[PDB]
Amino acid sequence: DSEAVVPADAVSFTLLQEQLHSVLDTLSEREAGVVSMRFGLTDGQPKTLDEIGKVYGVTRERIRQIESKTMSKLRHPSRSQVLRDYL
DNA sequence: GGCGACCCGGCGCCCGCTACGGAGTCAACTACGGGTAGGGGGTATCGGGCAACGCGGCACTGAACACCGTTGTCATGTGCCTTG
Repeated sequence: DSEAVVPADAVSFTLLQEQLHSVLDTLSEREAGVVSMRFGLTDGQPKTLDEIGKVYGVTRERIRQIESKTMSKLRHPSRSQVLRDYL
């Protein structure tokens, strides 16, 4: 069957979740939060940049600028060795 | 007319696992009518990229004072020489 949850894949996904969440915890609180909402780690629906700029109280271009800032920071080789292997 | 065999159905099972071949199938027709489903066409709505402002760290503004620190300064005290 195809509907079976392969234990190896499920456990790898859980480990990826934990490692990624730790990596965001390395980032600043606001930066980690905004990138999380932009990619919906907390909830299955990611929020657009303007969509993030309502609960947090930032403007769509301001939140956009920090989204660019988050993507850069997670792109430095520091917080990249761990997540390269998980793909 | 309940016993009785007998008859019959009817059923029930028939050690363990791995490991180990392939495969794949004979007989209507057309007309309509709708409804949906897709196609492009065009349109309101949401999202991403630049100019003006605000900060914020520090930095300069040294300017204006302060902190030691220094050789200015000195009227006023020991030591030798001359005279009582």
